[PDB]
Amino acid sequence: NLGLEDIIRKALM
Amino acid sequence: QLNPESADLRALAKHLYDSYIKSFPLTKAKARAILTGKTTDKSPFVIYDMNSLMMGEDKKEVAIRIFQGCQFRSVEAVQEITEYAKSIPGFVNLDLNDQVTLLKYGVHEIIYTMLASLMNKDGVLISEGQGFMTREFLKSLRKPFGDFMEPKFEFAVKFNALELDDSDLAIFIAVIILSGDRPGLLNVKPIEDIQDNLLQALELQLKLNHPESSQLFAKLLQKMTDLRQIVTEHVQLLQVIKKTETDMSLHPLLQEIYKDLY
Ligand SMILES: *c1ccc(C#N)cc1-c1cc(=O)c2c(F)cc(F)cc2[nH]1
Repeated sequence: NLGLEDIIRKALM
Repeated sequence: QLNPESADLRALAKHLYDSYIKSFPLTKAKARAILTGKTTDKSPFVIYDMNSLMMGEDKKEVAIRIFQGCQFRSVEAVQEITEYAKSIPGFVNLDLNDQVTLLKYGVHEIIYTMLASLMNKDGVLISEGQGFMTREFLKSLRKPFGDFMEPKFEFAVKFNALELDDSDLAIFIAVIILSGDRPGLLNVKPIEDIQDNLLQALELQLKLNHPESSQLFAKLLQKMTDLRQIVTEHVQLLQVIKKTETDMSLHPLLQEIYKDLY
Protein backbone atom coordinates (compact mmCIF):
# COMPACT_ATOMS: atom_id res chain seq x y z
CA ASN A 1 0.00 0.00 0.00
CA LEU A 2 2.87 2.36 0.75
CA GLY A 3 4.34 1.49 -2.63
CA LEU A 4 0.84 1.75 -4.10
CA GLU A 5 0.23 5.28 -2.78
CA ASP A 6 3.70 6.09 -4.09
CA ILE A 7 2.76 4.97 -7.61
CA ILE A 8 -0.45 7.03 -7.37
CA ARG A 9 1.32 10.19 -6.22
CA LYS A 10 3.79 10.02 -9.11
CA ALA A 11 0.94 9.50 -11.58
CA LEU A 12 -1.10 12.50 -10.34
CA MET A 13 1.85 14.78 -11.12
CA GLN B 1 -37.20 15.04 -21.47
CA LEU B 2 -34.49 16.19 -23.93
CA ASN B 3 -33.49 19.51 -22.40
CA PRO B 4 -30.30 21.37 -21.39
CA GLU B 5 -29.94 19.45 -18.11
CA SER B 6 -30.24 16.07 -19.88
CA ALA B 7 -27.99 17.17 -22.75
CA ASP B 8 -25.29 18.08 -20.22
CA LEU B 9 -25.66 14.66 -18.59
CA ARG B 10 -25.19 13.13 -22.02
CA ALA B 11 -22.26 15.44 -22.63
CA LEU B 12 -20.59 14.21 -19.44
CA ALA B 13 -21.20 10.56 -20.40
CA LYS B 14 -19.51 11.22 -23.76
CA HIS B 15 -16.54 13.05 -22.25
CA LEU B 16 -16.07 10.20 -19.78
CA TYR B 17 -16.37 7.54 -22.52
CA ASP B 18 -13.78 9.21 -24.76
CA SER B 19 -11.38 9.63 -21.83
CA TYR B 20 -12.00 5.99 -20.86
CA ILE B 21 -11.01 4.94 -24.39
CA LYS B 22 -7.78 6.96 -24.29
CA SER B 23 -6.72 5.71 -20.83
CA PHE B 24 -7.62 1.99 -21.15
CA PRO B 25 -6.34 0.23 -24.32
CA LEU B 26 -7.95 -3.20 -23.67
CA THR B 27 -11.69 -2.52 -23.94
CA LYS B 28 -14.27 -4.99 -22.71
CA ALA B 29 -15.28 -5.49 -26.36
CA LYS B 30 -11.74 -6.52 -27.32
CA ALA B 31 -11.74 -8.90 -24.34
CA ARG B 32 -15.17 -10.40 -25.07
CA ALA B 33 -14.13 -10.88 -28.69
CA ILE B 34 -11.35 -13.25 -27.60
CA LEU B 35 -13.37 -15.31 -25.13
CA THR B 36 -16.11 -16.08 -27.66
CA GLY B 37 -13.58 -17.26 -30.18
CA LYS B 38 -13.91 -14.47 -32.73
CA THR B 39 -10.13 -13.93 -33.11
CA THR B 40 -8.52 -16.20 -35.69
CA ASP B 41 -5.07 -14.52 -35.53
CA LYS B 42 -2.98 -16.33 -32.85
CA SER B 43 -5.99 -17.72 -30.98
CA PRO B 44 -5.40 -18.15 -27.24
CA PHE B 45 -4.07 -21.50 -26.02
CA VAL B 46 -6.10 -23.30 -23.34
CA ILE B 47 -4.49 -24.48 -20.11
CA TYR B 48 -6.88 -26.94 -18.49
CA ASP B 49 -4.60 -29.34 -16.55
CA MET B 50 -1.03 -30.26 -15.61
CA ASN B 51 -0.12 -31.87 -18.92
CA SER B 52 -1.42 -28.86 -20.85
CA LEU B 53 0.48 -26.57 -18.46
CA MET B 54 3.82 -28.03 -19.58
CA MET B 55 2.80 -27.78 -23.24
CA GLY B 56 1.92 -24.11 -22.83
CA GLU B 57 5.38 -23.45 -21.42
CA ASP B 58 6.68 -21.85 -24.61
CA LYS B 59 4.31 -18.87 -24.07
CA LYS B 60 10.29 -15.47 -0.26
CA GLU B 61 7.05 -17.34 0.47
CA VAL B 62 5.40 -18.42 -2.80
CA ALA B 63 2.21 -16.53 -1.95
CA ILE B 64 3.99 -13.27 -1.07
CA ARG B 65 5.93 -13.49 -4.32
CA ILE B 66 2.82 -14.09 -6.42
CA PHE B 67 1.27 -11.01 -4.83
CA GLN B 68 4.34 -8.84 -5.40
CA GLY B 69 4.50 -9.95 -9.03
CA CYS B 70 0.86 -9.11 -9.66
CA GLN B 71 1.19 -5.69 -8.04
CA PHE B 72 4.17 -4.93 -10.27
CA ARG B 73 2.24 -6.05 -13.34
CA SER B 74 -0.62 -3.81 -12.10
CA VAL B 75 1.46 -0.62 -12.04
CA GLU B 76 0.37 0.25 -15.58
CA ALA B 77 -3.22 -0.41 -14.53
CA VAL B 78 -2.91 1.93 -11.54
CA GLN B 79 -1.35 4.62 -13.76
CA GLU B 80 -4.16 4.43 -16.37
CA ILE B 81 -6.82 4.71 -13.68
CA THR B 82 -5.12 7.76 -12.20
CA GLU B 83 -5.06 9.21 -15.73
CA TYR B 84 -8.74 8.39 -16.13
CA ALA B 85 -9.50 10.02 -12.78
CA LYS B 86 -7.71 13.23 -13.75
CA SER B 87 -10.23 13.57 -16.61
CA ILE B 88 -13.26 13.40 -14.27
CA PRO B 89 -14.43 17.05 -14.00
CA GLY B 90 -13.61 18.43 -10.54
CA PHE B 91 -11.25 15.64 -9.50
CA VAL B 92 -7.93 17.52 -9.86
CA ASN B 93 -9.47 20.36 -7.84
CA LEU B 94 -9.99 18.12 -4.79
CA ASP B 95 -7.47 18.08 -1.92
CA LEU B 96 -4.38 16.27 -3.20
CA ASN B 97 -4.44 14.10 -0.08
CA ASP B 98 -8.03 13.11 -0.87
CA GLN B 99 -7.26 12.35 -4.52
CA VAL B 100 -4.74 9.78 -3.23
CA THR B 101 -7.19 8.21 -0.76
CA LEU B 102 -9.91 7.93 -3.44
CA LEU B 103 -7.45 6.23 -5.78
CA LYS B 104 -5.71 4.14 -3.11
CA TYR B 105 -9.04 2.41 -2.40
CA GLY B 106 -10.60 2.66 -5.88
CA VAL B 107 -7.89 0.82 -7.84
CA HIS B 108 -8.48 -2.70 -6.46
CA GLU B 109 -12.25 -2.49 -7.05
CA ILE B 110 -11.67 -1.17 -10.58
CA ILE B 111 -9.10 -3.89 -11.40
CA TYR B 112 -11.63 -6.52 -10.33
CA THR B 113 -14.19 -4.87 -12.60
CA MET B 114 -11.80 -5.14 -15.55
CA LEU B 115 -10.80 -8.66 -14.53
CA ALA B 116 -14.44 -9.70 -14.92
CA SER B 117 -14.05 -8.72 -18.57
CA LEU B 118 -11.41 -11.48 -18.88
CA MET B 119 -13.57 -14.15 -17.28
CA ASN B 120 -16.38 -16.29 -18.47
CA LYS B 121 -17.74 -19.35 -16.71
CA ASP B 122 -15.02 -21.58 -18.25
CA GLY B 123 -11.92 -19.62 -17.24
CA VAL B 124 -9.97 -16.43 -17.68
CA LEU B 125 -7.65 -14.86 -20.23
CA ILE B 126 -3.95 -14.61 -19.36
CA SER B 127 -0.63 -13.54 -20.93
CA GLU B 128 -2.06 -10.43 -22.61
CA GLY B 129 -4.71 -12.69 -24.14
CA GLN B 130 -2.43 -15.47 -25.43
CA GLY B 131 -3.66 -17.95 -22.80
CA PHE B 132 -6.92 -19.17 -21.30
CA MET B 133 -6.69 -20.73 -17.83
CA THR B 134 -9.68 -22.77 -16.83
CA ARG B 135 -11.73 -22.08 -13.72
CA GLU B 136 -11.85 -25.74 -12.73
CA PHE B 137 -8.07 -26.17 -13.08
CA LEU B 138 -7.57 -23.19 -10.76
CA LYS B 139 -10.10 -24.52 -8.24
CA SER B 140 -8.37 -27.91 -8.42
CA LEU B 141 -5.01 -26.58 -7.23
CA ARG B 142 -3.82 -27.43 -3.72
CA LYS B 143 -4.78 -25.41 -0.69
CA PRO B 144 -4.64 -22.50 -0.35
CA PHE B 145 -4.17 -21.64 -4.06
CA GLY B 146 -7.29 -23.61 -5.03
CA ASP B 147 -9.54 -20.96 -3.44
CA PHE B 148 -7.73 -17.88 -4.81
CA MET B 149 -9.82 -17.19 -7.88
CA GLU B 150 -13.13 -18.97 -7.39
CA PRO B 151 -14.90 -16.13 -5.51
CA LYS B 152 -13.90 -13.82 -8.36
CA PHE B 153 -15.39 -16.12 -11.02
CA GLU B 154 -18.69 -16.23 -9.14
CA PHE B 155 -18.78 -12.43 -8.97
CA ALA B 156 -17.67 -12.08 -12.60
CA VAL B 157 -20.39 -14.30 -14.04
CA LYS B 158 -23.19 -12.29 -12.45
CA PHE B 159 -21.62 -8.95 -13.36
CA ASN B 160 -21.04 -10.03 -16.96
CA ALA B 161 -24.64 -11.27 -17.21
CA LEU B 162 -25.84 -7.66 -16.87
CA GLU B 163 -24.29 -6.99 -20.31
CA LEU B 164 -22.71 -3.61 -19.63
CA ASP B 165 -20.61 -2.16 -22.43
CA ASP B 166 -17.62 0.17 -22.38
CA SER B 167 -19.90 3.23 -22.32
CA ASP B 168 -21.66 1.92 -19.22
CA LEU B 169 -18.42 0.91 -17.51
CA ALA B 170 -16.80 4.34 -17.95
CA ILE B 171 -19.43 6.13 -15.83
CA PHE B 172 -19.64 3.17 -13.44
CA ILE B 173 -15.87 3.37 -12.83
CA ALA B 174 -16.13 7.14 -12.31
CA VAL B 175 -18.81 6.50 -9.64
CA ILE B 176 -16.40 4.06 -7.95
CA ILE B 177 -13.50 6.52 -7.78
CA LEU B 178 -15.57 9.38 -6.38
CA SER B 179 -16.84 7.32 -3.39
CA GLY B 180 -17.39 9.59 -0.41
CA ASP B 181 -17.13 6.87 2.24
CA ARG B 182 -13.42 6.01 2.02
CA PRO B 183 -11.54 6.09 5.35
CA GLY B 184 -9.32 9.11 5.85
CA LEU B 185 -11.24 11.53 3.63
CA LEU B 186 -11.10 15.19 4.71
CA ASN B 187 -13.58 17.06 2.49
CA VAL B 188 -16.45 14.72 1.74
CA LYS B 189 -18.93 17.29 0.37
CA PRO B 190 -16.98 18.19 -2.82
CA ILE B 191 -16.46 14.47 -3.58
CA GLU B 192 -20.15 13.73 -3.12
CA ASP B 193 -21.20 16.71 -5.25
CA ILE B 194 -19.15 15.21 -8.11
CA GLN B 195 -20.52 11.73 -7.48
CA ASP B 196 -24.15 12.93 -7.34
CA ASN B 197 -23.74 14.42 -10.80
CA LEU B 198 -22.03 11.22 -12.00
CA LEU B 199 -24.95 9.18 -10.69
CA GLN B 200 -27.46 11.35 -12.55
CA ALA B 201 -25.47 10.66 -15.73
CA LEU B 202 -25.23 6.94 -14.91
CA GLU B 203 -29.01 6.70 -14.34
CA LEU B 204 -29.76 8.33 -17.70
CA GLN B 205 -27.15 6.23 -19.53
CA LEU B 206 -28.71 3.01 -18.20
CA LYS B 207 -32.23 4.13 -19.20
CA LEU B 208 -31.19 4.85 -22.79
CA ASN B 209 -28.92 1.81 -23.07
CA HIS B 210 -30.71 -0.97 -21.14
CA PRO B 211 -34.46 -1.18 -21.72
CA GLU B 212 -34.56 -4.82 -20.58
CA SER B 213 -33.72 -3.97 -16.92
CA SER B 214 -35.93 -1.67 -14.83
CA GLN B 215 -33.77 -1.91 -11.66
CA LEU B 216 -30.32 -2.16 -13.34
CA PHE B 217 -29.31 1.14 -11.72
CA ALA B 218 -29.99 -0.43 -8.30
CA LYS B 219 -28.38 -3.75 -9.24
CA LEU B 220 -25.23 -2.04 -10.53
CA LEU B 221 -24.79 -0.05 -7.31
CA GLN B 222 -25.22 -3.30 -5.38
CA LYS B 223 -22.30 -4.66 -7.38
CA MET B 224 -20.13 -2.06 -5.64
CA THR B 225 -20.85 -3.82 -2.37
CA ASP B 226 -19.68 -7.07 -3.93
CA LEU B 227 -16.47 -5.54 -5.28
CA ARG B 228 -15.48 -4.35 -1.81
CA GLN B 229 -16.13 -7.86 -0.53
CA ILE B 230 -13.56 -9.44 -2.85
CA VAL B 231 -11.13 -6.78 -1.68
CA THR B 232 -11.80 -7.68 1.96
CA GLU B 233 -11.56 -11.35 1.04
CA HIS B 234 -7.93 -10.77 0.04
CA VAL B 235 -7.14 -9.62 3.60
CA GLN B 236 -8.56 -12.87 4.97
CA LEU B 237 -6.55 -14.67 2.31
CA LEU B 238 -3.35 -13.26 3.80
CA GLN B 239 -4.32 -14.60 7.24
CA VAL B 240 -5.08 -18.01 5.74
CA ILE B 241 -1.55 -17.81 4.25
CA LYS B 242 0.09 -16.98 7.59
CA LYS B 243 -1.59 -19.85 9.44
CA THR B 244 -0.89 -22.33 6.63
CA GLU B 245 2.07 -24.60 7.27
CA THR B 246 1.13 -27.30 4.77
CA ASP B 247 3.42 -27.47 1.74
CA MET B 248 2.91 -24.19 -0.13
CA SER B 249 4.69 -25.64 -3.18
CA LEU B 250 3.33 -24.62 -6.60
CA HIS B 251 4.63 -25.18 -10.14
CA PRO B 252 6.68 -22.16 -11.29
CA LEU B 253 4.41 -21.96 -14.36
CA LEU B 254 1.40 -21.65 -12.09
CA GLN B 255 3.09 -18.87 -10.13
CA GLU B 256 3.59 -17.00 -13.41
CA ILE B 257 -0.04 -17.56 -14.33
CA TYR B 258 -1.07 -16.32 -10.89
CA LYS B 259 1.09 -13.21 -11.26
CA ASP B 260 -1.25 -12.48 -14.22
CA LEU B 261 -4.37 -12.42 -12.05
CA TYR B 262 -5.52 -10.36 -9.07
C1 LIG C 1 -2.24 -10.69 -7.32
C2 LIG C 1 -2.22 -11.87 -8.05
C3 LIG C 1 -3.09 -12.91 -7.73
C4 LIG C 1 -3.96 -12.75 -6.66
C5 LIG C 1 -4.96 -13.79 -6.18
N1 LIG C 1 -5.70 -14.55 -5.82
C6 LIG C 1 -3.96 -11.59 -5.94
C7 LIG C 1 -3.11 -10.58 -6.26
C8 LIG C 1 -3.31 -9.37 -5.37
C9 LIG C 1 -2.30 -8.69 -4.74
C10 LIG C 1 -2.60 -7.53 -3.90
O1 LIG C 1 -1.54 -6.88 -3.28
C11 LIG C 1 -4.03 -7.10 -3.71
C12 LIG C 1 -4.40 -6.00 -2.89
F1 LIG C 1 -3.45 -5.28 -2.25
C13 LIG C 1 -5.74 -5.64 -2.75
C14 LIG C 1 -6.67 -6.40 -3.41
F2 LIG C 1 -7.98 -6.07 -3.27
C15 LIG C 1 -6.37 -7.45 -4.19
C16 LIG C 1 -5.07 -7.81 -4.35
N2 LIG C 1 -4.72 -8.99 -5.20
